[PDB]
This record gives sequence, structure tokens and C-alpha cells, in this order.
Amino acid sequence: SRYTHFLTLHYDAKPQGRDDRYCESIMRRRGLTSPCKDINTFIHGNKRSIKAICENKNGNPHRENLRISKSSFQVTTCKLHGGSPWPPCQYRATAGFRNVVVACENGLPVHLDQSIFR
Repeated sequence: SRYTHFLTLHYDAKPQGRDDRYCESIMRRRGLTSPCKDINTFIHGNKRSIKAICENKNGNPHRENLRISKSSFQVTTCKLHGGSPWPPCQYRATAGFRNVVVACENGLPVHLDQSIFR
């Protein structure tokens, strides 16, 4: 549930064109439009590497109670443009490639630290 929800806001396997229109589309169908999110990042690629971040293989402790991946991930950060909190929600996209900071529960990712993408 909490895991399954992490995927909803933060996982997108095989995206097409990670541009502005990509954010506005997926932000809508992931239900982050009304009222919209200021900022939100999607990890791409194979699911199993993201879970693995809660094991010793692809993860380290991070700060007080977080975890940060060994490997890097393709990523798409979607940032709100236009101030107003309700749709239509405008987004600028920024693609990148780096490790991720997450929280874990029962060996499964249940939280993304957006601060690293701020």
C-alpha cells in the first residue's frame, strides 16, 4: 500500500519523451493535479533496482532515517510553474541521472526525499 503508493507518485518504467508535456500528462494520470504538486520526481528503469535500495547490495544508511542508493537512475523531476495550486497544472521537466534518497519499510520503498531534487 505505502510501497504501492510510492510507485504511483515516483515510478515510471519506460517513459517516452521526458519533456514538459510528459510531466503534465503523467502528473494528471498519477493524480497529482488537483490540487497539484509543486515538485515531484519519477524514477525510470527496472523496478527491482529500486526495491534493492533497501538491501545492503544497492543502498546505504542516510542521515537520521533514510537510505541512498549505490547505483544511479534515470530520473524525471517535474516542477510546477504558474503558482496557482489547482489545474491546469503547468510543469517544466528536468531529466537527470543520479542516486536516490528514499525511506524504507519492510524492505520496500515507501518515500522519496524530493529535497535532493529541489
